[PDB]
Amino acid sequence: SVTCPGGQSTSNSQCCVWFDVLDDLQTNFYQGSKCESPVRKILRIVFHDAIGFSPALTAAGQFGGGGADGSIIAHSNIELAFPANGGLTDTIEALRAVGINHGVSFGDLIQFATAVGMSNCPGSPRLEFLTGRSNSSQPSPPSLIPGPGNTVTAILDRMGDAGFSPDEVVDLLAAHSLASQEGLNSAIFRSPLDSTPQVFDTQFYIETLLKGTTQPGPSLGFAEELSPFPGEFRMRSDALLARDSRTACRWQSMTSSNEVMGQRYRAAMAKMSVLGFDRNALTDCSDVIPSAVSNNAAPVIPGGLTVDDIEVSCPSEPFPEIATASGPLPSLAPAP
Ligand code: HEM
Ligand SMILES: *[C@@H]1O[C@H](CO)[C@@H](O[C@@H]2O[C@H](CO)[C@@H](O)[C@H](O)[C@H]2NC(C)=O)[C@H](O)[C@H]1NC(C)=O
Ligand SMILES: [C-]#N
Ligand SMILES: [Ca+2]
Ligand SMILES: [Ca+2]
Repeated sequence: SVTCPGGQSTSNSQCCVWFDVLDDLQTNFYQGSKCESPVRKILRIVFHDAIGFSPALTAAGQFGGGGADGSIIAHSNIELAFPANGGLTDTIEALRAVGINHGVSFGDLIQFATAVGMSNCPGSPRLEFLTGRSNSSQPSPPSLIPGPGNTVTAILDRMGDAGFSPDEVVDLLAAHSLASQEGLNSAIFRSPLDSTPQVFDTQFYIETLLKGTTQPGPSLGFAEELSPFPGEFRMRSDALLARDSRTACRWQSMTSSNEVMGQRYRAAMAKMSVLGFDRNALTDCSDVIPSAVSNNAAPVIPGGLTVDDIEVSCPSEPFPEIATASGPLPSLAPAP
């Protein structure tokens, strides 16, 4: 039955080329299956590629975007001039060469490199992987990517038009548990957004809820807020979504269980991966994606801070009992 040339077993013949681009990506792009900047840049790329999809523009007679079509690569010349797409050129070129070398569509390649990159980071779920997205695309319309200075109403409207409920917006943001910034405050290049930029865990939701106390760099960058300890960066949209009444209870529910956060994120990502497509027209090659090593650490409020330091914002659910750590306040090293 379907055995690929390397001897692995798969559900369908269309999955066999993906074992070759898996080896190439792990050896080259990911520098030996690491969870470092290439993974974090691909997570920004999959979001910026898939979110260029607007039913409302379609409704007004305009081209609304093809969704998860690989247009950020095929039309990088126009899409990388967009405000939200800075610091992506080097990663886009590396992906372009891999797609051209293996003959796979750009939209599929981005979805595949996201599932593979996440499997290198401890604690990650196994993301679904579908193949078959057409390689033909048109440039994404401008202004469809949420920005860090946007209000929560603006973010929810944009994300809602794409098809996500407020809960799913919070779920999608679990990707900032493997994140840093490079272009908002370049004076503190690669300052992490949570204390474990290499572990897919709940720390991001916990730490954005702590009182902003520290300015991590010499001045404040675009859309920068005070953070809870040296080296951590906090952006305004994350601070505001953590505290807004429309998203606060879902944000709070993501703090205590890595297992719940991961299933929620996996479901929201599978929805995002087929924006602009019919998933029933695609082939499932999820079995090509390897398992990530498990994360054995429990959620904690870092460095001696307690529940008295988190600004509880969900009025109906008491904040979950999370462990405390005995120590001085941490100072975070740049994300690798
Ligand atoms: C809801 C709106 C969101 C906003 C406003 C937002 C905004 C940003 C900004 C401004 C940065 C810093 C980039 C830099 O200066 O280098 C960032 C980083 C990042 N974002 Fe988002 N983000 C959002 C949602 C998401 C989603 C849904 C994902 C993907 C599933 C994502 C994944 C990442 C990752 C992994 C990084 C880190 C990149 C790195 O370390 O180089 N973001 N985001
Ligand atoms: C997907 O479409 C893109 C064009 O949008 C193709 O990319 C070009 O590929 C040729 C070689 O085949 C390169 O010399 C060009 O530089 C590429 N252009 C861009 C903008 O990347 C790509 O080959 C197509 N892939 C498949 C499998 O059809
Ligand atoms: C994140 N963009
Ligand atoms: Ca796109
Ligand atoms: Ca983390």
